[PDB]
Amino acid sequence: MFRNQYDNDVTVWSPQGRIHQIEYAMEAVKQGSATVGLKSKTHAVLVALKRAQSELAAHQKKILHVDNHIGISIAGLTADARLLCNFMRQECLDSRFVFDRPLPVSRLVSLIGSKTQIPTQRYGRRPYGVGLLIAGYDDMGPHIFQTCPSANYFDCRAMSIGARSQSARTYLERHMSEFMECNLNELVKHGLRALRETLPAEQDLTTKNVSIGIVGKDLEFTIYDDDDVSPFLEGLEERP
Amino acid sequence: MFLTRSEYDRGVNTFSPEGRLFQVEYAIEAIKLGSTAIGIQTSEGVCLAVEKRITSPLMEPSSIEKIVEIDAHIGCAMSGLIADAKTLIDKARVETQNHWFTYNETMTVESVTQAVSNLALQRPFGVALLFGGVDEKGPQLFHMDPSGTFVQCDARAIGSASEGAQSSLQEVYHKSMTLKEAIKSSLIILKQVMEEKLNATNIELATVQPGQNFHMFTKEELEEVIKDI
Amino acid sequence: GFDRHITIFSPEGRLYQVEYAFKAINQGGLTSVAVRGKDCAVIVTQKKVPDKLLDSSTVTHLFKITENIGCVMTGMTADSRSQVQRARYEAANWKYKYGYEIPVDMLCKRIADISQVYTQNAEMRPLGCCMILIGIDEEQGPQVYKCDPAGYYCGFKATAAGVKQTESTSFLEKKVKKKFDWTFEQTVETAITCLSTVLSIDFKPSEIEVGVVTVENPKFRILTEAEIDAHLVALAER
Amino acid sequence: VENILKTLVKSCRPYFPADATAEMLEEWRPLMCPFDVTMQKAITYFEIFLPTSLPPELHHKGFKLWFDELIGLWVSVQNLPQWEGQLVNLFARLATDNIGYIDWDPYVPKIFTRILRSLNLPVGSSQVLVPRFLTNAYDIGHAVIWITAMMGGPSKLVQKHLAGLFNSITSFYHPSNNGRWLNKLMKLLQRLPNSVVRRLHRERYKKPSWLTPVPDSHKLTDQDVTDFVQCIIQPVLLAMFSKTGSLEAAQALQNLALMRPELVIPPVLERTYPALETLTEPHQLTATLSCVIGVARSLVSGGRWFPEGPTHMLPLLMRALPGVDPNDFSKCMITFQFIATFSTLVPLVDCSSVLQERNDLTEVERELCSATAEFEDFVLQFMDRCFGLIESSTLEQTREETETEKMTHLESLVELGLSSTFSTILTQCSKEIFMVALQKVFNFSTSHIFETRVAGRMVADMCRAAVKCCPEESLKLFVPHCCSVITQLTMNDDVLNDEELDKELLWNLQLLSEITRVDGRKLLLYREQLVKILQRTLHLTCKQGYTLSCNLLHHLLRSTTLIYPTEYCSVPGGFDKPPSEYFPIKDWGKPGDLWNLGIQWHVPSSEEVSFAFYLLDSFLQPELVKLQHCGDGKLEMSRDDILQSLTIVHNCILGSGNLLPPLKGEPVTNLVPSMVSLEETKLYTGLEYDLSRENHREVIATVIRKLLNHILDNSEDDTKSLFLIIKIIGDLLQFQGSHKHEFDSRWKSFNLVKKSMENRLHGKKQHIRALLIDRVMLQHELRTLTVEGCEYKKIHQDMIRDLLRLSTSSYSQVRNKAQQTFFAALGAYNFCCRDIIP
Amino acid sequence: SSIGTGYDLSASTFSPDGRVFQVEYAMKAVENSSTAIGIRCKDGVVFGVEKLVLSKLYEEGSNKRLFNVDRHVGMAVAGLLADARSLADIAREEASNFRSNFGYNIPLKHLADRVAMYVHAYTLYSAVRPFGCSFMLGSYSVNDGAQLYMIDPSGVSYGYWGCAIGKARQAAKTEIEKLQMKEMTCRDIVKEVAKIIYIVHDEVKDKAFELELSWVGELTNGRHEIVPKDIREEAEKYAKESLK
Amino acid sequence: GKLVQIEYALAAVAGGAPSVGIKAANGVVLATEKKQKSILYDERSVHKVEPITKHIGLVYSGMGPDYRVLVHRARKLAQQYYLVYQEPIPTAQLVQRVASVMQEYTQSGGVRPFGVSLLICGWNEGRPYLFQSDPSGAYFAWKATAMGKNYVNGKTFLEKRYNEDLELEDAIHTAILTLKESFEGQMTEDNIEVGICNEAGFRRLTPTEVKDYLAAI
Repeated sequence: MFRNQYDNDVTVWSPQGRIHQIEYAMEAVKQGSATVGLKSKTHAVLVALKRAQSELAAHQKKILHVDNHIGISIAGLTADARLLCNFMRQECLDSRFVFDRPLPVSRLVSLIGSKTQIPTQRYGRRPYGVGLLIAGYDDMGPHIFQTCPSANYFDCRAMSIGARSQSARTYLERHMSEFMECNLNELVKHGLRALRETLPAEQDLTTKNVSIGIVGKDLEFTIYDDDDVSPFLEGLEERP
Repeated sequence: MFLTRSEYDRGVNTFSPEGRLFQVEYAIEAIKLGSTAIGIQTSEGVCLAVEKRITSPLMEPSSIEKIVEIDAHIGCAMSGLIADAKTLIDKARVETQNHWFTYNETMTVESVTQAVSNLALQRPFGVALLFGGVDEKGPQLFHMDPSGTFVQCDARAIGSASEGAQSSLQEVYHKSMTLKEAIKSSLIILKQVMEEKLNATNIELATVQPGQNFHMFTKEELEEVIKDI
Repeated sequence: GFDRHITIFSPEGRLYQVEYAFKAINQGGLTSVAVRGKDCAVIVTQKKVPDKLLDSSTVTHLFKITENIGCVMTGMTADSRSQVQRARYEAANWKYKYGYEIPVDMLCKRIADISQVYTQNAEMRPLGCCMILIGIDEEQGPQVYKCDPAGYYCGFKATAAGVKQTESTSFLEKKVKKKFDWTFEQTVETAITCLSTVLSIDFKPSEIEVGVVTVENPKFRILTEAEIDAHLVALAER
Repeated sequence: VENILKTLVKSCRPYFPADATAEMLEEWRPLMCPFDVTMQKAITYFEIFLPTSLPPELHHKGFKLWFDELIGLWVSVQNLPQWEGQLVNLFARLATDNIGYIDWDPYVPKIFTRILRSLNLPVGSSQVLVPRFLTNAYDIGHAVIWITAMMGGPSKLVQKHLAGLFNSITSFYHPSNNGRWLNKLMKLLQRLPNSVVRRLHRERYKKPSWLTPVPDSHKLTDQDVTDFVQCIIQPVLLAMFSKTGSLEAAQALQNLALMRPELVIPPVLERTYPALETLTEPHQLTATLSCVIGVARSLVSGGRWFPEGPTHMLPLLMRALPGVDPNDFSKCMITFQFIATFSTLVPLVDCSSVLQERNDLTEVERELCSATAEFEDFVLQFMDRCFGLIESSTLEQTREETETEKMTHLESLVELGLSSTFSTILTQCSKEIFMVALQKVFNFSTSHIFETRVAGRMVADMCRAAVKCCPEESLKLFVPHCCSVITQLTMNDDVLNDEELDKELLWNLQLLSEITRVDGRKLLLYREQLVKILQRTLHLTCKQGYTLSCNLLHHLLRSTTLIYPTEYCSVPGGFDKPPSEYFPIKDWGKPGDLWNLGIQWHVPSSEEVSFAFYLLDSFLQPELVKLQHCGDGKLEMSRDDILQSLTIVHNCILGSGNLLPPLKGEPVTNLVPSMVSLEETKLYTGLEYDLSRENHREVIATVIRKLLNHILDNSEDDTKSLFLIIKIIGDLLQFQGSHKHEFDSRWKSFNLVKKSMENRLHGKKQHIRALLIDRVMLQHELRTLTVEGCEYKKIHQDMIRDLLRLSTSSYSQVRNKAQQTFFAALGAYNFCCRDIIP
Repeated sequence: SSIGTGYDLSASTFSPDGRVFQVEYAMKAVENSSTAIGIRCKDGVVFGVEKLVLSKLYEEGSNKRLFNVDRHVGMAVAGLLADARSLADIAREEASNFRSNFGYNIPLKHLADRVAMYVHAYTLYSAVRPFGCSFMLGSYSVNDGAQLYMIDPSGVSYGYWGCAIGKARQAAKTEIEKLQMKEMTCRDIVKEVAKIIYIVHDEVKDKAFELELSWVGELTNGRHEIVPKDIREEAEKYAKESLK
Repeated sequence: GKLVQIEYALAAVAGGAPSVGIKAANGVVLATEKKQKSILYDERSVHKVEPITKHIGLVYSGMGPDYRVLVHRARKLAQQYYLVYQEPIPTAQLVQRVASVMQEYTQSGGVRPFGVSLLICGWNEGRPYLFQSDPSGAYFAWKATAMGKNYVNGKTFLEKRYNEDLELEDAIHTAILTLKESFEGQMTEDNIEVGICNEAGFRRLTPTEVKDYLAAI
């Protein structure tokens, strides 16, 4: 009834000066499970809510190792995600090989931006319908980088993506002052509470559905699955 | 069931405004039409079973194989026509042998299903696979959806009525389950969904254990099994 | 319906996309005039600038393909610059291969071949620009050549491209109906008169850009504002 | 044959005897062996012959005998034989005649479900395709007739089942669900409102007749019609946006709006207002615009059922002004239709005094009085947009080798709609509105030269529409400019020899030629100037330039001689009055008034015809005698000179067809033996032929015969002059002041517009004054065109002899053209065939 | 009103009016963006834009609409940021190649031409869409004065004494016209630029913005740089005081 | 259907200017109208007639840019043959290859067919030759034809006026007659382009001799 001529393909500009396909792909990342990334002065964390098709099903792997000093949390399409992960892993490996050096996060997100932008301008290649939270420690300091199918990228004290990210964004922007001077455990706790902000009241954070990915100056990027997250989870106060 | 259709569907590489890829989601919906199969993961080992659906007596039963061997320590099951799967199967075999050649070590089931999903990307590809094998971690079961996503499952069913079997699997399954108890359980599920008397010709069963390699139960072994239940 | 959206034949056999490109040339909104003389050839065109901030110097529709060849472009500016660039490339390639400067006719021919490729191939839209070229050929003296988007290239005693090309051509035909073998000043006066009449503007010298070539000085030259004003004031007192 | 036999049987059917029915049954009833094909024979004979129309006293002699048996067969059979379609067609005819005398209650579900099966819609998760072995053969028109006939009555189950059907199938009407079924569904959607409205017209506004009246109990009620429209409207609103095009939807909305406007207009306007504004949903624009064309008259009519009424009219019109653009042909055409259709319905003039009026004005009336001021801005904007379309309509000949010299089909259509629309706006426009538009078009055409092929053609059509609206002042503006400029431009006199003819002259000549076709009496003021210009410019030696001058001559003669209705306004004598005593907003809509139609006819004045004859003697006869000299051994002249003279005389014939009497000759004696007399109809036709003068047609006939012989002997090569000679021979043979192709085009356009704007429901010839005038003029065209068998007349024989000689000529093109003219000549005269065959 | 033919769909297509609609649509997309200003001065050129802060969560100096395409030249962008970044990469690579071949810094009026040719190239083929970013490029050299060139999506390049792009480019243009940039030096011009980017901004229309400046000139030895914080604070304060 | 484009291309050819060919006993003539839109257009600059080789020349009716493309290809093909065989290309062989490229273009999708028909003439083996290669890729051999506007009319005029044995001068005359039929008027050396193929080799008739031939009528 309201079929739109100009959303058929990405190469098509609308008369309103918008790419409906890009907007829609950016709409897609919200389909995924919520994930939270935040940083202290010397630490950066990625807190994600993994979800399963069934109880027997183990859970999806939202958090991934790009390198020792960089990690990501995926939202949106997992295929597009795995492509990006392979590209980024190869780039970081190339940098270590050539320069004997860890890759800068700003540089990596820039490369991701170029790679993502390419499909937007080409007919028949759909955009990467994936949104990532890129977290790592470098010489400058800890960083949190958001990327979207639009191929735009940002730098954030903290950010949440996926379904119901907005409540977590509100808690995070409320307590962003506190996060900076926070120690590691407190920063993790803040991230966990923010992730809880997205959850429905029926759901409660558990060992299984929670995954914590954390990096530091003296600490490589790690991922904590079910038992490894339990100490961080136990301290968290009960929800209102 | 009247015609339900939207403008945004039928596009292969177009995001809907909700963000969904409906064309491929529908394609996944068709891929699930295949024959029903069940896989049970236990400490003792992995039990895979599937319905044969032979047309005629003249057909050689061994000729149609709905369970295959990727490696000695690996078994795999597929739903739908074997031909779509054959490419993935060949890739899995050749990849595990690349791993053996290069590293003199046995490829993990997680790595194998990962590499197959890496093929699947590099169409919807119209096959659902249920990899089951033993590894250094232990017996494991990985379900690879026709989407290409792969996850570990304590138990899983694929095919025409995977969901209905899955609900039964939820009730029966427990961690203490033995491979023998799982086999008797899995046969019960296939009996219900098939709604036909189980016999050696209409199913194929296979198992993997730490002690032994992939072993497909011979006709005599299957006869001893179904007779027990 | 699939015949106008790409370069393919109409039932009557006509290329609607090419007609639309000819329209786009007028959509550009500027007029150019060229005229030939016994000893020279000239180009005139308006360079009215809308914005005060925009530099008058950088904006010009006259370009140098080679030292002895000058051109003027009309229509879409970007397409004009691309065409100019390709002409420069072809001229240098010609010089490198054949050891002598390309003649204007061969250059126009090459460019028309290129435009032909776009009109023939559906993927590429026709380049919506029209080029007029002036140069001195040793055998034939001054020459003027004009290539449309379609690929037709023809020599002209005088010609016009732009929104008022039709009225300009009527004026030039009336002028050349008499023999009127024009020297340099006469060619310049003729060109400026055609443009001033057809646009009804009565230009100031800054308004227009003028380029010429001469048998005495084959080097393509862009007249400065002062020489242009000298020619215009000589015209006004006449 | 078979269709004619069936129509004859149906036409003779109602007068069959009362006793005829019983004997009809016994004759064919043995044939009803269901397994045998004689069943099909029987049912076909029954459907064709059995009278369904009888007065009620003898219904027992009529349909009571066979209705029960046939219905029992129809219901008992569940598979689909071929005869079942015929049977339901019979039942439908019976039901539509016998509205209330048949209960129809037991069989409503079975009928409706069988219709649904006829739709063959897919259903179910399996969605298994039907075998297709059985074709239902349920014509949707006949099913609709059955439904509307069984509609109404004390029992309302019919309405309930219709609503249940439409609600059941709403999903398929959705655009995203388009399929094969959609065509049949659109057919149903189009048919059913027409069924209901025709039933209502028969119920209420039909005159009494021999046919039985609809029983007052079973007559349709306001609640029943309201239930029907509420049942159907959502499907229609969905089908508006269907991929097919929504012509069916537009017609359905028209039919529904006649009866329930307050229901139907608001939703479509709620859709249409966004679609004008939106940039991303362009299909909505054309669909909604079309539907609004459908519902225009019910909208403007008002009537306090839909009180808002024409309040929406002018905003939609202003929004439609952007719609016209070069880019979109479909949008451009439908926007012309929108601007025109509402314009014709709506007399437009700024009714400022009405708001100032103290009383007698409804609130909506005052709102319209406020709106009417914007009409001047609207028309000026429309003219700006159209001039822009012309600026984007230029030919721009690209090929160096040649010029196109032709008009494409599409670019002719936009010219047609543009000129028609502009003429409608202007005749609807008031005096000052016309004056501003006149000055605008004059400034446009005068200031900017236009290449003649398409752009200049459109501008000249525009100026012609203006002059047609107000000839005296408009010609006072136009004619001196063109005459002075052309005489100033051609003063050198070497332009005559020049083939080029530089373009300003050619443009101005085209402009003059198009302006000239107007009421002759206004033209007669500009006599000496026009003829001086003609005498100068016929003889320009260029294929264009003498052709345009000849077209000017042709339009001049046709205007002076021909009879046509000049006014073509919605209100008779509308807007002539300066004072505000005339109340425009009252005039909106208001169709009908054929008795007070009051046509103003141009009739050839004595001065007009005298001037035409004088001019023809001035121009044709010198060229004619020049031809005669060329035919004799004298005045050896070029192919070009022969062509120019031929073009002159051909155009002079086509212009002067009415004046010059038909050719006469001695009848060929050996035609046939006929005891009864054979005669040719003589129709006065307002001709008043003057026989005192010598027949120009006759002298032209003898000379052109000689010249045909001369060129065939001496210059076979000159093909173009021979094309002209073929045209001239054909015109001289049959042309009597009218063109068959013009007549057919006018008839088709009238049929289309009458269907589009038809008020089927009430008034019973309730139609717009313009199409009424058009139909009268078409009646005149039919009268002058149609001619009975005429004497073979050995002059006409010799003309046919020349034509068959040219049909047997060397060159294929002249063979074909002469073959066409020869064919028409053979059709013309009775018993001409017997002579020419040997 | 709206056109449903399909001429406007593909860039490799002409409208019967003679207009390519895709590029005009891209120019409208450029118009629907935060304003960016570049003003030349006799010493050098200054670039000023309004970097709209979408959320306070975003840290600072992010979504940078200022780019250094080379050491001596810097870009200020508008429109779609991803496309602008692609263009920046193109310009960087072009400058790298020119330096590698010809052994000196690429001149303005050449870099702009090549980048324009890339842009224009994207216009006239069916597959690829036009770029959505218009941008300003400016550099200063001793041999050649302060240069500012603006590039639109259509592929046209023109030098500007002052230029502005975005939603309020017209208002910025009239304010810049109410100025004398030719004589004025870069440091005072910075104050002026802050004034214009402040006045054009609609606090109600756009919630809040972080002002980014950049300039290049004789004072910087012909190297584009991100404006010492003292000068930037002084300019923002001056602009707000002028605003009150 | 791809054939539809072929039909439309033939229509575009039919819109083209008149071109005429006659095959005399000792020579072949190729003639065409080159009517100039305006006096401003300079006739000397461009020739519709062009030679592929010394012994071959051709003329076109239809789209000039397509003609330039095809003549370039033909010249390269003839030179390729001359390199291989060190003898001049036969007229039929050249026509075949030119047809090959026309057929290749129309067969290829995403590209329109050529909008021109070519009349190819040459003298080889002490013999005249004439061919017409259409947009479809078909080539035929005629004694005489016309192309462009009124091509059927020209063909029938040729049919009536033709003789099996005629001299080069008489064929020149009948060609010019044939064009004089179609031409608007005021035919002159500038407006008309002529070429002949003979034992001497293909040559474009200069304006002086063309004026002589016109004066003969």
